[PDB]
Amino acid sequence: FPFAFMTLDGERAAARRYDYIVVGGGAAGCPLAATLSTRYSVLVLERGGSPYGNPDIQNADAYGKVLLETDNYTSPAQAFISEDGVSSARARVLGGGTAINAGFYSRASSDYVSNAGWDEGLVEESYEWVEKQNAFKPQHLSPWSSAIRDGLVEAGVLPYNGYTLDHLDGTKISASIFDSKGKRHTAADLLKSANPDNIVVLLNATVSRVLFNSKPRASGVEFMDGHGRSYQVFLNEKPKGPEVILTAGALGSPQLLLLSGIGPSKHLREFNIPLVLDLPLVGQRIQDNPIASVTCKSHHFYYQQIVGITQFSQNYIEPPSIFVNGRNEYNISIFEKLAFPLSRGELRLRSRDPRDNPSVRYNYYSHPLDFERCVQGVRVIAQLLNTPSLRRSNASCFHGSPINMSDDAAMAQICRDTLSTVWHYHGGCEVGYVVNERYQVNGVDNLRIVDGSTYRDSPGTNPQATTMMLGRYMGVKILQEQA
Ligand SMILES: Cc1cc2nc3c(=O)[nH]c(=O)nc-3n(C[C@H](O)[C@H](O)[C@H](O)COP(=O)(O)OP(=O)(O)OC[C@H]3O[C@@H](n4cnc5c(N)ncnc54)[C@H](O)[C@@H]3O)c2cc1C
Ligand SMILES: *[C@@H]1O[C@H](CO)[C@@H](O)[C@H](O)[C@H]1NC(C)=O
Ligand SMILES: *[C@@H]1O[C@H](CO)[C@@H](O)[C@H](O)[C@H]1NC(C)=O
Ligand SMILES: *[C@@H]1O[C@H](CO)[C@@H](O)[C@H](O)[C@H]1NC(C)=O
Ligand SMILES: *[C@@H]1O[C@H](CO)[C@@H](O)[C@H](O)[C@H]1NC(C)=O
Ligand code: NA
Ligand code: NA
Ligand code: NA
Repeated sequence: FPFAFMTLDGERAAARRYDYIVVGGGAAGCPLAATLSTRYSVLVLERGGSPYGNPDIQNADAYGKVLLETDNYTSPAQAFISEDGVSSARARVLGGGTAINAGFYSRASSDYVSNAGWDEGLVEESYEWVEKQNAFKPQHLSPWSSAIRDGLVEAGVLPYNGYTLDHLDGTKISASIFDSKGKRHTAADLLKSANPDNIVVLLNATVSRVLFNSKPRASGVEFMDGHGRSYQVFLNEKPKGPEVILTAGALGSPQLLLLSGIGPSKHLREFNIPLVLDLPLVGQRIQDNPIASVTCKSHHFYYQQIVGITQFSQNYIEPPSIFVNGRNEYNISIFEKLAFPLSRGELRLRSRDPRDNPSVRYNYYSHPLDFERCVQGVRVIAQLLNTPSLRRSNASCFHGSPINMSDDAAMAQICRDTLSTVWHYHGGCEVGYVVNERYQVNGVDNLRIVDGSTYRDSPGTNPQATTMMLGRYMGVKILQEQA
């Protein structure tokens, strides 16, 4: 453990009270807790272990290995499958998704920031604060990246924007949380500027419910340690005073609300959970962004550098590598991601065990506009593969496999046959539905939710930049509302 305030001692952690209890030490949770700790006492409860000293996390070229080695309760990735049949995974380790993701770093658009109603200046400062710790501008493009960039330009995904963090229509190079030595910088590194006298980071602590005082007012949380012991830990008894803040992710935060008795009464009744607040929209309107792709096998890992943002920001073209087998075997893909799907579904409990997955149903391509936009995206992949740049590329493994540029039926077939997540699932505690613009749960005091469960739309081409940013931003806003 590189930070002295990281601990496994749940008894000792729960014997103290805290100004803030942050549930989930992930992409939003780490910078949030670090920021709060500069002035106030903070406990972070993280269900998983430490990312440090784990080669499968530190090494960029191990990206995807963890996804093949999941277990029920302990592994740093936890597999799940949506009710639609689409396999996926979520992090279970300090650092959250940043410990297991493809590392790609790209900011939300100015339109997104405007729609979210965030303060522009603070958003910019908050991104900068994360970037100076965890974001890296590539020194050199791989041969694969060079070909994809050249090809996207030749395919008319314009303008060419060079390297930029910003979300602009056209083709660009962007940053990564992988450094020039191929080492991953997870959100847990954002704990570096925490005040070590004020923060406690308890690992292997699965939070099972928010507790309320005898509007309901949150008073603390209960968590289960790895040894089957559950402990309660409490808040330190127009500024709001102490608060519980959920940063347990798109799946974790709605699940925890439900387990806490905050949700649709009928569903809570089914699981014999005492009602605290009937909040029907908890776990509603959730969404995942589907990809369609072509894939080939390679012995080379090329980390993500390039993204094509198609006209109207409608589809995102990216060319990932992922570990498939132990030089190692990798799958290289070109995907199109549907940027702004209409299709939505719902999250529900499957059990009262706080370690289990909730059920999630995404209704992929239930709205036909989404399926047509998939075909629109695949049309671009087909043009990309036809470019002189892709055809000449010695790095590409696609020389075998053409897509007929003028056969929409065949592209619709690719949409169906390759339907997958790219792990951008979000919603379930949505701003304007479950929380307000200050991330406060509607109808409850001293309870906030600041993570991907709050998003209507996935920010940027890939969301981790905005999620880390938001944790830092809300940290600052909370500090600020104290004068
Ligand atoms: C395989 C994969 C690849 C990805 N690739 C990229 C990419 O290249 N670029 C990009 O921008 N985004 C990428 N993402 C997405 C990005 O990583 C996530 O959207 C982001 O991490 C979400 O942040 P969060 O804080 O909402 O949740 P998380 O980062 O998942 O953090 C939630 C944390 O809460 C913990 N937790 C959950 N429930 C509880 C509980 N009850 N008690 C205690 N702790 C709990 C979890 O263990 C976790 O650490 C990827 C995701 C995955 C899974
Ligand atoms: C995980 O689930 C499987 C079947 O559901 C079972 O074999 C296994 O013992 C479970 N528990 C643990 C702690 O691994
Ligand atoms: C949590 O602790 C239990 C008991 O020590 C252990 O078996 C388990 O692997 C731990 N889980 C994590 C995430 O480290
Ligand atoms: C790798 O790609 C092949 C071909 O599409 C696919 O069948 C396989 O599931 C992929 N493997 C992994 C682990 O992603
Ligand atoms: C995959 O696994 C082993 C090591 O785990 C690797 O050495 C070998 O190339 C692979 N075997 C096949 C053909 O799947
Ligand atoms: Na354009
Ligand atoms: Na759409
Ligand atoms: Na955006």
